[PDB]
Amino acid sequence: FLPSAAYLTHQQKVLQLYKRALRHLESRCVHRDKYRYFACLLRARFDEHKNEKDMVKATQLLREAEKEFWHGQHPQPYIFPESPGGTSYERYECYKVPEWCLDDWHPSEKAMYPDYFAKREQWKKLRRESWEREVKQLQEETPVGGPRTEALPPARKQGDLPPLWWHIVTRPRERP
Amino acid sequence: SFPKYEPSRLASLPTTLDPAEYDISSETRKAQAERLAIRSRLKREYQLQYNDPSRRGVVEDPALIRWTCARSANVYPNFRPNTKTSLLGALFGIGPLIFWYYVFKTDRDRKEKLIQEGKLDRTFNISY
Amino acid sequence: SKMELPDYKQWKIEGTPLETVQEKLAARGLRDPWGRNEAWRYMGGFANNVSFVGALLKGFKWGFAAFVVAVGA
Amino acid sequence: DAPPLTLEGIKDRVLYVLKLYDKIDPEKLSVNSHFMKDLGLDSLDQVEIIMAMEDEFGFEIPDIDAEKLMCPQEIVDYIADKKDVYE
Amino acid sequence: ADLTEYLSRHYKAPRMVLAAAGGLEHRQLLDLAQKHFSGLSGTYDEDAVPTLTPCRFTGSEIRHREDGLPLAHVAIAVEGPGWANPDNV
Repeated sequence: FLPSAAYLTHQQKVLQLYKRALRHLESRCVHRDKYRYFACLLRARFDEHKNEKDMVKATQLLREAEKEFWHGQHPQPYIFPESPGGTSYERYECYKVPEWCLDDWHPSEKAMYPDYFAKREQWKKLRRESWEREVKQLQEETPVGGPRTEALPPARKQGDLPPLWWHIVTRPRERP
Repeated sequence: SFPKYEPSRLASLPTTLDPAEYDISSETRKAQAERLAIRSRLKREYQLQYNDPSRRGVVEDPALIRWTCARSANVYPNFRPNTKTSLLGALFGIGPLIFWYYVFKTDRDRKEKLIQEGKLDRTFNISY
Repeated sequence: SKMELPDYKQWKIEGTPLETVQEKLAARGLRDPWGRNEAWRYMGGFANNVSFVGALLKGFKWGFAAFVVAVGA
Repeated sequence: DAPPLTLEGIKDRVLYVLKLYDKIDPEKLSVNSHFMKDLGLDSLDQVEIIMAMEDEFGFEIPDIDAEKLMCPQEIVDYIADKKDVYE
Repeated sequence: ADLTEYLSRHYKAPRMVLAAAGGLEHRQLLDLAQKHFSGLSGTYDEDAVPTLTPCRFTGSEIRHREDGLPLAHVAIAVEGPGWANPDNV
């Protein structure tokens, strides 16, 4: 379930397992030195049969690895206080105001902050000035009869902005 | 080393120990390709009708509309009175009602007969 | 905005649990750790942060002096 | 709780923890390097590096990205995305 | 197309064995296998790896009554122990 391709692969699947087991081993293991010991031990256990030219025995060892992992996880895996699941999970979302607002203000406060609204207005003219031709031509131009991907090409043509960028650029600053 | 994680209606089966994810036939590759294609086209339509600088109103999803019209107005059509429908209807609609009815008859006949004897604690029971 | 970068090749790890666990993993025959990271956790104003009953027995430094003075009171 | 991060500063901190790592050299340690071409180290210790950045700065990066950093400049760019680095 | 899929998904290099028995040295066999089997396979069609499933032994009877036959065949069977256990032997 991922934007790039239809699956992870074998490689990244093993990799995510290694990240999870190392993270759980943090969450199991305090004092950081025995942590470092057991981390090198775990790396050696993956080093034992890294170089199988076989594939089916490798993926079977992957499944038996997942069994001994899920038997040995932690009750509180150590989630960082910025991640979803974690302590924050858009903690300061109280002030994550989208910027389609701030133009519906009374012109007294548009007189209170003048230069900002002048440059914001030329931003919106930058948006609309290159909205129709380049962006919609680049979208209906390149792909197959079905799109069949979730990436999108840049604006390498000559000049102006890559397509469909407004709600990517204009976001909250994640600590206001 | 582990009793292989019996599932439930509550405990979700996680991503790892499926074990159907490791029997990748070509049909699962075909299905994942087409499913990514469907998600690609829907995000394309949505993003183009999401980033229009002239678009004042809301994007007006037919998915939410279709779910709501299925949920409320498309119940009564369609229907047929089956044995399962009629059985569960008269069970979960009439059962608790008639049960609570008999137990309030029983409590009320107790209290009426008991204060008809006069030996109740209504020595001062004014706030009736 | 300045930080002046307290720099590398200074840690030089030697901090006794990390050095001895590289000893034990050396006898194990792996000898490939992450390395000289945590010496800022194992020296400086660190490095024998006091044992637990020391924080409890920390009291009578100024304490017994005041207690003997009040005994004399 | 906000000391300001800056681009020179984040460059220095990331290169400090790469230089502290063992099996590379302080000679051929470039900003525009590769974890695949010229340092030649494997994917495994590459994700050990990703673990070092997550454990220093205090936040996960997802595995949609840990496939595809593979150079220190894009590491600095990606914490510049997560932190939105201007004062 | 299904034939080509089966050929593609199961005629793969690591699972299979070339073995010789007779009056011939291993170097000759290794060199000839090097000169011919260098270049069959080693990678799957987007990692569609066939993998074993340890199935379940049911226990039942199917009886095919067909009386116009001279003799009757019975097969009775129970669980198989497996391979690596010595209960095999």
